[PDB]
Amino acid sequence: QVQLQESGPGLVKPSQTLSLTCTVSAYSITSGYYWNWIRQHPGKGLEWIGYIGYDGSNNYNPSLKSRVTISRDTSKNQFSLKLSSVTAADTAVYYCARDYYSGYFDSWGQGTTLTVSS
Amino acid sequence: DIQMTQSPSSLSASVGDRVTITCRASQNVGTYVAWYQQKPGKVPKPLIYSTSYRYSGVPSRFSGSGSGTDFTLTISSLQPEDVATYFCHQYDTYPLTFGAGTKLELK
Amino acid sequence: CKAMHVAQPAVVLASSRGIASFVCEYASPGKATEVRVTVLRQADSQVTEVCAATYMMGNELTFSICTGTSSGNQVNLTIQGLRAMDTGLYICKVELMYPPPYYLGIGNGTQIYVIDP
Repeated sequence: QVQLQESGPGLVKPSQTLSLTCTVSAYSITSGYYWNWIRQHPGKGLEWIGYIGYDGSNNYNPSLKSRVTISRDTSKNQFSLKLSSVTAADTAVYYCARDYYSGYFDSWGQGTTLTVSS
Repeated sequence: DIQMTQSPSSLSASVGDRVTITCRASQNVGTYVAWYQQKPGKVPKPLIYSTSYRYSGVPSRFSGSGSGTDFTLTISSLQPEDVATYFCHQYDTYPLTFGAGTKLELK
Repeated sequence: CKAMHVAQPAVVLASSRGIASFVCEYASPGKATEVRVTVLRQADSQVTEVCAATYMMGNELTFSICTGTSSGNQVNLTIQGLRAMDTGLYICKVELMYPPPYYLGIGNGTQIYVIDP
């Protein structure tokens, strides 16, 4: 069993920096898997933001490479998202999901809902 | 990127029917395609991985088919619990791309 | 440690020469860097390694008895030089090493029947 729980603010004013933390329990990030962040727009499909691996390696979607930073806290078993210069297009439901290197998303968090509003 | 075109966008079906959801990859991805079940207001749950293998705990009525560029998810006997939204997904080439989604209506 | 599923045909006949080729497909968690594939002979209630190969990138699989290359989930295997004594249950064992973690898959067996002219 592996559990993931999203956490973050309800709303974010535009041009702020988005911050969510995915608290993973029952498995350690450093052992082995690739840990991903996923958002789902209202009325559209699922968008893959990027991952951070056990190795500290990062890969982000070329759409969102410059605006995204994914970092981890090894002691707390967390890996976090940082999305800057947000717009109304970033209003979405944000999921954190486990993965093997370019593989199926083995486990998902409950997903958190964030609204870009003024 | 690699585009995964999902058809139908949304369909209506009664319990007991056999429903097929298609997902056409713009480029060849082989057997590196998965299917996920997102229930209304719920978390996505993985159903099919490696294009033909059911995730641990998936009922036998779920079957994954497809080779090359065309992929199909099949429900042998539809049940009330299966009303959800289903997504396809590649894992052959980063960045990872999903399908647009297919929604199930009870007719 | 962690496990994955390996599928392979149950019964395969040889040719007159001794050609026994089959497909060994594994339910991969994802796309892997290092994959070690191994063929095992359960002929006499005993295990004997036959093939042994490993590749540390995409589909660059290059094996003595065994001629075969890998295509994603499916490894295309061929076994030469089969006598009637070579008849037995051949298990295709797939080990994906890197990236971590370790996934192991054991096939149920491919019973190869070989006769001689």
